[PDB]
Amino acid sequence: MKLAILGAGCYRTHAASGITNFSRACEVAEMVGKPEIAMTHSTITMGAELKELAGVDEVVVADPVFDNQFTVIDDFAYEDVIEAHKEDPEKIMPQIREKVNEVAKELPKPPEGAIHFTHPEDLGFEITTDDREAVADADFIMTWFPKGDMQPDIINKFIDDIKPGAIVTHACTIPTTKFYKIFEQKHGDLVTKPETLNVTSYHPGAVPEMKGQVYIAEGYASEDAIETLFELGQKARGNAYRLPAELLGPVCDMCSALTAITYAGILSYRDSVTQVLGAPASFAQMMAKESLEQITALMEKVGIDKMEENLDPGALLGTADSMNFGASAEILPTVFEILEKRKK
Amino acid sequence: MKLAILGAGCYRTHAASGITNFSRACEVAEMVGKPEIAMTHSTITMGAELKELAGVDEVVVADPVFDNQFTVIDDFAYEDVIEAHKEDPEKIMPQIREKVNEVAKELPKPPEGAIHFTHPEDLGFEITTDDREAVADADFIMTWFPKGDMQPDIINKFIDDIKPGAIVTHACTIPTTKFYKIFEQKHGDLVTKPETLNVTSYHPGAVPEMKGQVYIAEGYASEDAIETLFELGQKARGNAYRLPAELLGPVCDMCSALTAITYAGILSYRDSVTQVLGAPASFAQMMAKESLEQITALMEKVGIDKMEENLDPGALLGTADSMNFGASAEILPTVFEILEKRKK
Repeated sequence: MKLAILGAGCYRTHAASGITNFSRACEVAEMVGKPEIAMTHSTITMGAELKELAGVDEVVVADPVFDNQFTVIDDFAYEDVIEAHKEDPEKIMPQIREKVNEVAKELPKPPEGAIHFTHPEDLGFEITTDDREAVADADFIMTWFPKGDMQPDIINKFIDDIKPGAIVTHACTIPTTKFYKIFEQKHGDLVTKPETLNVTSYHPGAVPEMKGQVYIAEGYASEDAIETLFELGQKARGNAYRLPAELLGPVCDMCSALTAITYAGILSYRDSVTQVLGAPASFAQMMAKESLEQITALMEKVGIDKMEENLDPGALLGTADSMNFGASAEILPTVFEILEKRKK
Repeated sequence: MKLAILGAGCYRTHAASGITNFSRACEVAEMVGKPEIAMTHSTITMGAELKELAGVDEVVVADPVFDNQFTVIDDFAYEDVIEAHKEDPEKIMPQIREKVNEVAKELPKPPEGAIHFTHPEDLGFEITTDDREAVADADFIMTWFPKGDMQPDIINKFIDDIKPGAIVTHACTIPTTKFYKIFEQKHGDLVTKPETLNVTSYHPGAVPEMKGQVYIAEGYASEDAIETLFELGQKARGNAYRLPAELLGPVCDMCSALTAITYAGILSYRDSVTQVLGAPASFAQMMAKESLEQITALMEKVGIDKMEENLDPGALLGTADSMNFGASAEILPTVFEILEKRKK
């Protein structure tokens, strides 16, 4: 199956963040004993995984940057990086970052400049400048395009070259429904039938070189297409998650912390109800619905910053404490610590 | 002013639950040196507070139960109760539950049979059997009616006797909107003028005799009417919380645990965003809304019992960890242990 990767990505914002490392990239590099996989990033990391771990032998990378200022930082040896990542990545990341921040200071933004440490070339990938030729006959198209208004412009350039049935993916720079509407703009043509395309995500939920995980949005691709990506992703990335398109941002964006907290609440609360009060799940659901809609409606009504003025966080200490049993007892005591600090 | 207490309560369901005690009732007994207050429950405990701590000079309790099987269990001297509660309430509570449970297996439900340990008469309370008489010129009507479709029937008897602008309250046996709608049914009358009534709540959020707290629903009363009820509750119950009626159930009922967990989540999450990222509150609220709504939409779509089949609880571990800072650091590590356990 031919994989066309569209967008090689740039490292600058990984370095500038100050909190990324190469720990996944190092893990695969060792699995397959190819040290140069160790400092791959973004789409190049995920491409090595697909080729080396998931039997995907035909990989093309396309990016206009290859014919511009594609810069390869050779200052650091693969081996020292692998070595450092066994005990503490921080023995080496500070200087990797400084070196990149310095190169990035003067270097144009991607599609004109991009910063890597290992050429995709060196991993047996076809490299090209022409998106149209990359996608010709491609069964899996991985897009990795910049945020905002350029994505439809990038995409309409090659859309009619995408073979019917293809799997076409996006990552963190666009929401799925926005990505989908681009292909939708082209429904009606009978020569291409983009209506047959399987649109979804291959979202790392983090810089891929740091973490083995991928997030696959459901709602637009076929069952078969997402089962296919999920197997491929499990294998290549180590950890795959198949979830509805409408939870992609809630799970992957910086609201993830609130999503995690409240999903934990829900599961804990549900269990303490079913398992210790013997109720059917619908009883727990009904209560949970009202509780979630009402706290949410309060936040919308007065402002997130003004909730305490309207509902004294201490109001909950005298009622919820008698629910402090079963699964809920895992979370409730920490919650009590927070509300007690915060009361009027 | 005049407080009309409508319903004396029965102890049987407090005993039957096996988790209540008299620890508030005891507290106020010692604050005013009347040991007989130690073994009040329900509406009688709260009436002692408003008379003896808030300076409510005049109290009527109405209940058809007084002309029937109003049984005062005299077995236990207030003194062993008071003493027991100073150290450990469980040294005595079990035999009290035993005695109540016994004499309650055979005794008619309330309005026909009711169990108490101190007669309202001994507290210098006016006792009556006629609601209409109890409410004449009463400024604060505290209702304490059974759950179900008798509440309208009960209220439709004295509705035309309630003086204009009166405070009218409810507790755990009816939601405020449902309470309101009963008075609604008379909103045409020029003589009654029920349009002028200040409908709210005086909800304990637990058995009154165990905890000093009250919960006051906003939305139907005037601002001054809720203000003055708040002052009274403050002094009478020890802790008062005034909140929107839409939140009464989410806060006081079985779902309290979830409302607590998620409210904690919201506050920590917001704080970490404004104080650490330096973004306006509106940014956090925008994120929080999508997160709350989507996780709730999911529960509703697949069933609270099937969520994990659709969104792997481990999906949140590789994304939410990057939000582990500021106030969210107080709660996220606990959340991580819960998700970790439940992951597919």
